[PDB]
Amino acid sequence: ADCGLRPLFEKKSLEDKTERELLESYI
Amino acid sequence: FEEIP
Amino acid sequence: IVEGSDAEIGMSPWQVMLFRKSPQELLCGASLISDRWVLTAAHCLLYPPWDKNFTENDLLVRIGKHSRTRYERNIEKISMLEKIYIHPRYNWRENLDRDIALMKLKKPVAFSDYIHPVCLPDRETAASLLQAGYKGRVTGWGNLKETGQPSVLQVVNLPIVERPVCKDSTRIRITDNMFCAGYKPDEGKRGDACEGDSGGPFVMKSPFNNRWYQMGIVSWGEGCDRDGKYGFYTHVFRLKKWIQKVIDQF
Ligand SMILES: NC(=[NH2+])c1ccc([C@H]2[C@H]3C(=O)N(Cc4ccc(F)cc4)C(=O)[C@H]3[C@@H]3CCCN32)cc1
Ligand SMILES: [Ca+2]
Ligand code: NA
Repeated sequence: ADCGLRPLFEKKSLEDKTERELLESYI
Repeated sequence: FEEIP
Repeated sequence: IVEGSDAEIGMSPWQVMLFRKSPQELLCGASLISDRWVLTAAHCLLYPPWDKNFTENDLLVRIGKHSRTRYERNIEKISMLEKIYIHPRYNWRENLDRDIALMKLKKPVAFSDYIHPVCLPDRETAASLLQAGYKGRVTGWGNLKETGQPSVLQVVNLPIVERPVCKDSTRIRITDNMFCAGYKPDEGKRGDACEGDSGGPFVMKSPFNNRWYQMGIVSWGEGCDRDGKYGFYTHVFRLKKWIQKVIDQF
Protein backbone atom coordinates (compact mmCIF):
# COMPACT_ATOMS: atom_id res chain seq x y z
CA ALA A 1 0.00 0.00 0.00
CA ASP A 2 2.99 2.29 0.59
CA CYS A 3 4.97 1.30 -2.53
CA GLY A 4 6.76 4.09 -4.37
CA LEU A 5 6.55 6.68 -1.55
CA ARG A 6 10.04 7.39 -0.28
CA PRO A 7 10.60 7.82 3.47
CA LEU A 8 13.00 10.71 2.97
CA PHE A 9 11.02 12.47 0.26
CA GLU A 10 7.31 11.83 -0.40
CA LYS A 11 6.62 10.68 3.16
CA LYS A 12 7.84 13.98 4.58
CA SER A 13 6.81 16.15 1.60
CA LEU A 14 10.35 16.93 0.46
CA GLU A 15 11.31 16.81 -3.20
CA ASP A 16 14.59 15.64 -4.67
CA LYS A 17 16.78 17.87 -6.86
CA THR A 18 15.61 16.71 -10.30
CA GLU A 19 12.14 15.21 -9.93
CA ARG A 20 10.64 18.45 -11.26
CA GLU A 21 12.42 17.74 -14.60
CA LEU A 22 10.35 14.55 -14.84
CA LEU A 23 7.10 16.35 -13.94
CA GLU A 24 7.76 19.04 -16.55
CA SER A 25 8.07 16.36 -19.23
CA TYR A 26 4.64 14.88 -18.40
CA ILE A 27 2.79 17.32 -20.64
CA PHE B 1 35.15 -3.61 -2.29
CA GLU B 2 35.37 -3.39 1.48
CA GLU B 3 34.94 -6.78 3.12
CA ILE B 4 31.46 -7.68 4.32
CA PRO B 5 30.64 -9.45 7.63
CA ILE C 1 25.81 5.62 -15.49
CA VAL C 2 27.41 7.94 -18.02
CA GLU C 3 26.83 11.69 -17.78
CA GLY C 4 24.69 11.44 -14.66
CA SER C 5 25.13 12.79 -11.15
CA ASP C 6 25.48 11.70 -7.54
CA ALA C 7 22.19 10.46 -6.08
CA GLU C 8 20.79 12.07 -2.92
CA ILE C 9 20.61 9.98 0.25
CA GLY C 10 17.43 7.86 0.11
CA MET C 11 16.62 9.03 -3.42
CA SER C 12 16.17 5.48 -4.74
CA PRO C 13 15.36 3.24 -1.72
CA TRP C 14 14.33 0.39 -3.96
CA GLN C 15 17.84 0.26 -5.48
CA VAL C 16 19.46 -3.16 -5.12
CA MET C 17 23.06 -4.13 -5.82
CA LEU C 18 23.61 -7.69 -7.08
CA PHE C 19 27.00 -8.63 -5.65
CA ARG C 20 29.11 -11.59 -6.73
CA LYS C 21 30.54 -13.52 -3.77
CA SER C 22 33.79 -14.68 -5.35
CA PRO C 23 35.48 -12.77 -6.66
CA GLN C 24 33.75 -9.88 -4.88
CA GLU C 25 32.34 -7.61 -7.57
CA LEU C 26 29.36 -5.62 -8.80
CA LEU C 27 27.29 -7.95 -10.97
CA CYS C 28 24.30 -5.82 -11.84
CA GLY C 29 21.60 -3.55 -10.57
CA ALA C 30 18.15 -4.72 -9.44
CA SER C 31 15.13 -3.38 -7.57
CA LEU C 32 13.11 -4.10 -4.45
CA ILE C 33 9.43 -4.77 -5.19
CA SER C 34 8.29 -6.29 -1.85
CA ASP C 35 9.97 -7.38 1.36
CA ARG C 36 10.85 -10.69 -0.26
CA TRP C 37 11.10 -10.13 -4.03
CA VAL C 38 13.78 -8.45 -6.16
CA LEU C 39 13.43 -7.70 -9.88
CA THR C 40 16.34 -7.65 -12.36
CA ALA C 41 17.25 -8.45 -15.97
CA ALA C 42 17.51 -12.09 -17.04
CA HIS C 43 20.88 -11.37 -18.71
CA CYS C 44 22.32 -10.54 -15.30
CA LEU C 45 21.84 -14.18 -14.31
CA LEU C 46 21.86 -16.12 -17.56
CA TYR C 47 23.77 -15.37 -20.71
CA PRO C 48 25.29 -18.45 -22.40
CA PRO C 49 27.34 -16.59 -25.04
CA TRP C 50 29.56 -15.45 -22.16
CA ASP C 51 29.23 -18.60 -20.06
CA LYS C 52 27.22 -16.72 -17.49
CA ASN C 53 24.86 -18.92 -15.49
CA PHE C 54 24.65 -17.91 -11.85
CA THR C 55 22.95 -20.08 -9.27
CA GLU C 56 21.43 -18.82 -5.99
CA ASN C 57 24.59 -19.36 -3.91
CA ASP C 58 26.83 -17.38 -6.27
CA LEU C 59 25.60 -13.94 -5.23
CA LEU C 60 24.16 -11.65 -2.61
CA VAL C 61 21.60 -8.84 -2.69
CA ARG C 62 22.75 -5.57 -0.98
CA ILE C 63 19.90 -3.16 -0.25
CA GLY C 64 19.87 0.38 1.15
CA LYS C 65 23.25 1.29 -0.31
CA HIS C 66 24.71 4.60 -1.37
CA SER C 67 28.48 4.10 -1.44
CA ARG C 68 29.54 1.60 -4.13
CA THR C 69 32.42 -0.11 -2.35
CA ARG C 70 31.96 0.55 1.33
CA TYR C 71 30.22 -1.80 3.72
CA GLU C 72 27.59 0.64 5.00
CA ARG C 73 27.30 -0.51 8.57
CA ASN C 74 23.91 0.06 10.27
CA ILE C 75 22.46 1.09 6.90
CA GLU C 76 22.64 -1.53 4.18
CA LYS C 77 21.09 -4.95 4.50
CA ILE C 78 22.63 -8.01 2.88
CA SER C 79 20.27 -10.78 1.76
CA MET C 80 20.73 -14.29 0.42
CA LEU C 81 18.71 -15.78 -2.42
CA GLU C 82 16.20 -18.58 -1.94
CA LYS C 83 15.38 -18.99 -5.65
CA ILE C 84 15.89 -17.35 -9.06
CA TYR C 85 13.08 -17.33 -11.65
CA ILE C 86 13.98 -16.39 -15.23
CA HIS C 87 11.29 -15.70 -17.82
CA PRO C 88 10.83 -18.99 -19.71
CA ARG C 89 10.75 -17.18 -23.05
CA TYR C 90 13.77 -14.93 -22.41
CA ASN C 91 15.55 -14.73 -25.77
CA TRP C 92 19.27 -14.71 -25.02
CA ARG C 93 20.10 -16.16 -28.44
CA GLU C 94 18.96 -13.17 -30.37
CA ASN C 95 17.88 -9.82 -28.94
CA LEU C 96 17.30 -10.27 -25.20
CA ASP C 97 13.54 -10.24 -25.73
CA ARG C 98 11.72 -10.64 -22.35
CA ASP C 99 14.86 -9.73 -20.36
CA ILE C 100 13.43 -10.16 -16.89
CA ALA C 101 14.04 -12.29 -13.82
CA LEU C 102 12.80 -12.41 -10.23
CA MET C 103 14.74 -13.39 -7.13
CA LYS C 104 13.04 -14.51 -3.92
CA LEU C 105 15.00 -13.66 -0.76
CA LYS C 106 15.61 -16.19 1.99
CA LYS C 107 14.14 -13.83 4.59
CA PRO C 108 12.04 -10.65 4.41
CA VAL C 109 14.03 -7.41 4.56
CA ALA C 110 12.95 -4.76 7.04
CA PHE C 111 12.06 -1.42 5.47
CA SER C 112 13.82 1.76 6.63
CA ASP C 113 14.61 5.31 5.53
CA TYR C 114 16.98 3.74 2.96
CA ILE C 115 15.06 0.59 1.98
CA HIS C 116 11.58 0.73 0.48
CA PRO C 117 9.78 -0.93 -2.45
CA VAL C 118 8.95 0.68 -5.77
CA CYS C 119 5.49 0.14 -7.35
CA LEU C 120 4.91 -1.90 -10.49
CA PRO C 121 2.65 -0.31 -13.13
CA ASP C 122 -0.84 -1.45 -14.03
CA ARG C 123 -2.34 -1.04 -17.52
CA GLU C 124 -3.47 2.54 -16.83
CA THR C 125 -0.06 3.54 -15.44
CA ALA C 126 1.63 2.32 -18.58
CA ALA C 127 -0.81 3.98 -20.92
CA SER C 128 -0.46 7.26 -19.02
CA LEU C 129 3.30 7.39 -18.68
CA LEU C 130 4.94 5.40 -21.48
CA GLN C 131 4.87 8.19 -24.04
CA ALA C 132 7.64 9.56 -26.21
CA GLY C 133 9.18 12.61 -24.56
CA TYR C 134 8.12 11.65 -21.02
CA LYS C 135 11.23 11.27 -18.86
CA GLY C 136 12.13 8.39 -16.54
CA ARG C 137 15.08 7.97 -14.18
CA VAL C 138 17.83 5.35 -14.24
CA THR C 139 20.17 4.66 -11.34
CA GLY C 140 23.21 2.46 -10.81
CA TRP C 141 26.81 1.94 -9.72
CA GLY C 142 28.02 0.99 -13.20
CA ASN C 143 30.73 2.57 -15.38
CA LEU C 144 30.94 6.36 -15.67
CA LYS C 145 32.37 5.97 -19.20
CA GLU C 146 32.10 3.41 -21.99
CA THR C 147 35.88 3.11 -21.98
CA GLY C 148 36.13 4.69 -13.94
CA GLN C 149 33.71 3.54 -11.25
CA PRO C 150 31.69 5.98 -9.08
CA SER C 151 32.13 6.52 -5.37
CA VAL C 152 28.35 6.61 -4.90
CA LEU C 153 25.08 5.69 -6.64
CA GLN C 154 24.56 7.64 -9.87
CA VAL C 155 21.30 8.99 -11.32
CA VAL C 156 20.23 10.32 -14.70
CA ASN C 157 16.85 11.37 -16.14
CA LEU C 158 16.18 10.37 -19.76
CA PRO C 159 13.28 10.84 -22.19
CA ILE C 160 11.42 7.88 -23.71
CA VAL C 161 12.02 7.82 -27.49
CA GLU C 162 9.55 7.33 -30.37
CA ARG C 163 9.52 3.69 -31.47
CA PRO C 164 10.51 4.40 -35.09
CA VAL C 165 13.60 6.31 -33.91
CA CYS C 166 14.56 3.44 -31.60
CA LYS C 167 14.10 0.96 -34.46
CA ASP C 168 16.12 3.03 -36.92
CA SER C 169 19.06 3.33 -34.53
CA THR C 170 20.04 -0.34 -34.53
CA ARG C 171 20.22 -3.50 -36.63
CA ILE C 172 18.88 -5.53 -33.69
CA ARG C 173 15.21 -6.59 -33.91
CA ILE C 174 13.13 -4.60 -31.39
CA THR C 175 10.01 -6.12 -29.84
CA ASP C 176 6.93 -4.85 -28.02
CA ASN C 177 8.61 -6.01 -24.79
CA MET C 178 11.21 -3.26 -25.10
CA PHE C 179 11.27 0.52 -25.24
CA CYS C 180 14.24 2.83 -25.64
CA ALA C 181 15.23 6.08 -23.96
CA GLY C 182 17.89 8.76 -24.22
CA TYR C 183 18.57 12.11 -25.85
CA LYS C 184 19.00 12.54 -29.60
CA PRO C 185 22.14 14.18 -31.02
CA ASP C 186 20.24 17.46 -31.65
CA GLU C 187 18.98 17.69 -28.05
CA GLY C 188 22.35 18.58 -26.58
CA LYS C 189 21.82 16.75 -23.28
CA ARG C 190 23.39 13.35 -22.67
CA GLY C 191 23.24 10.31 -20.43
CA ASP C 192 22.88 6.52 -20.51
CA ALA C 193 23.26 3.40 -18.44
CA CYS C 194 26.48 1.39 -18.89
CA GLU C 195 28.28 -1.75 -17.75
CA GLY C 196 27.32 -2.50 -14.14
CA ASP C 197 23.95 -0.74 -14.37
CA SER C 198 21.97 -3.37 -16.20
CA GLY C 199 19.17 -5.09 -14.35
CA GLY C 200 18.60 -1.76 -12.59
CA PRO C 201 15.32 0.25 -12.70
CA PHE C 202 13.99 2.92 -15.07
CA VAL C 203 11.35 4.65 -12.90
CA MET C 204 8.78 7.40 -13.40
CA LYS C 205 6.84 9.45 -10.83
CA SER C 206 3.14 9.42 -11.54
CA PRO C 207 1.83 13.01 -11.57
CA PHE C 208 -1.60 11.61 -10.64
CA ASN C 209 -0.79 9.91 -7.33
CA ASN C 210 2.82 11.02 -6.71
CA ARG C 211 4.16 7.47 -6.51
CA TRP C 212 7.19 5.98 -8.22
CA TYR C 213 6.67 3.15 -10.67
CA GLN C 214 9.26 0.94 -12.27
CA MET C 215 8.42 1.07 -15.95
CA GLY C 216 11.56 -0.55 -17.29
CA ILE C 217 14.64 -2.59 -16.54
CA VAL C 218 18.10 -1.64 -17.94
CA SER C 219 18.44 -4.27 -20.68
CA TRP C 220 20.86 -3.47 -23.49
CA GLY C 221 22.62 -0.92 -25.62
CA GLU C 222 25.45 -0.64 -28.11
CA GLY C 223 28.29 1.06 -26.31
CA CYS C 224 27.30 3.69 -23.72
CA ASP C 225 26.06 7.24 -24.34
CA ARG C 226 26.99 7.11 -28.01
CA ASP C 227 25.47 9.74 -30.26
CA GLY C 228 22.57 8.31 -32.19
CA LYS C 229 22.27 5.20 -29.99
CA TYR C 230 19.72 4.68 -27.22
CA GLY C 231 19.46 2.53 -24.19
CA PHE C 232 16.94 -0.30 -24.36
CA TYR C 233 14.73 -1.33 -21.48
CA THR C 234 12.52 -4.27 -20.66
CA HIS C 235 8.86 -3.14 -20.69
CA VAL C 236 7.77 -4.12 -17.18
CA PHE C 237 4.05 -3.81 -17.70
CA ARG C 238 4.08 -6.03 -20.79
CA LEU C 239 5.61 -8.76 -18.64
CA LYS C 240 3.53 -8.17 -15.54
CA LYS C 241 1.31 -11.23 -16.03
CA TRP C 242 4.46 -13.37 -15.72
CA ILE C 243 5.58 -11.42 -12.66
CA GLN C 244 2.22 -11.96 -10.97
CA LYS C 245 2.15 -15.64 -11.94
CA VAL C 246 5.52 -16.25 -10.28
CA ILE C 247 4.74 -14.35 -7.10
CA ASP C 248 1.25 -15.93 -6.86
CA GLN C 249 2.66 -19.45 -7.24
CA PHE C 250 5.84 -19.20 -5.16
N1 LIG D 1 24.32 1.59 -22.90
C1 LIG D 1 23.35 0.83 -22.32
N2 LIG D 1 22.17 1.45 -22.11
C2 LIG D 1 23.59 -0.56 -21.98
C3 LIG D 1 22.64 -1.28 -21.24
C4 LIG D 1 22.90 -2.62 -20.91
C5 LIG D 1 24.12 -3.20 -21.33
C6 LIG D 1 24.40 -4.65 -21.05
C7 LIG D 1 23.76 -5.71 -21.91
C8 LIG D 1 24.01 -5.57 -23.36
O1 LIG D 1 23.87 -4.58 -24.05
N3 LIG D 1 24.51 -6.79 -23.88
C9 LIG D 1 24.93 -6.90 -25.28
C10 LIG D 1 23.77 -7.32 -26.14
C11 LIG D 1 23.08 -6.34 -26.87
C12 LIG D 1 22.02 -6.73 -27.70
C13 LIG D 1 21.69 -8.08 -27.76
F1 LIG D 1 20.67 -8.39 -28.59
C14 LIG D 1 22.33 -9.10 -27.04
C15 LIG D 1 23.40 -8.69 -26.20
C16 LIG D 1 24.75 -7.72 -22.83
O2 LIG D 1 25.17 -8.86 -22.98
C17 LIG D 1 24.42 -7.08 -21.55
C18 LIG D 1 25.61 -6.54 -20.76
C19 LIG D 1 25.98 -7.05 -19.42
C20 LIG D 1 27.03 -5.99 -19.06
C21 LIG D 1 26.42 -4.67 -19.62
N4 LIG D 1 25.88 -5.04 -20.96
C22 LIG D 1 25.05 -2.48 -22.06
C23 LIG D 1 24.80 -1.16 -22.40
CA1 LIG E 1 16.60 -1.11 -37.89
NA1 NA F 1 22.93 8.25 -27.16
